[PDB]
Amino acid sequence: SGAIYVGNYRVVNRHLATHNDWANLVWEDSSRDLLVSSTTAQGCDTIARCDCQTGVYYCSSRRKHYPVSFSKPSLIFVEASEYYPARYQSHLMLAVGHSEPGDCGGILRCQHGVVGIVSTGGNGLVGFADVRDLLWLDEE
Ligand SMILES: CSc1ccccc1CC(=O)N1CCC[C@@H]1c1cnc[nH]1
Ligand SMILES: [Zn+2]
Repeated sequence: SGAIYVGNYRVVNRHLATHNDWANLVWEDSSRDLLVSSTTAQGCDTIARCDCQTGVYYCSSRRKHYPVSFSKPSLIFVEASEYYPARYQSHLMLAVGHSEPGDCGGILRCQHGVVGIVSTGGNGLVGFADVRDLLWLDEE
């Protein structure tokens, strides 16, 4: 579990969104596994606006933050789960790192701020849904 709190927005994995998220929806995209809802309080996270390929992510199944090198956001074939069958996930970046079921949400950050959140993985991989192209998170 986990979310990004920027301005009056809450960014979560679409598959973990609650009823309150759907009842206060701003934007959602199933191909990216992202959903954004509105919040009453202002958040403290800052979004990175950059093309970094090195950063640090939080792994809840190890209670640890790990430094990683990650790929540029791309369209990659991901296999099935209980929440999704097998499909092209867009705007996804991959790194070598431990992940297991439950870690979806954890933040990936670079020197500029938040880059994205944990979405997929396995086999010593961990994927992350990028949010650096969502410029509107910085305003209104
Ligand atoms: C870090 S998640 C993970 C890590 C190691 C192994 C398996 C997972 C589960 C997983 O990938 N899930 C469950 C919802 C999203 C994603 C998914 C993508 N497309 C279908 N399933
Ligand atoms: Zn950066």
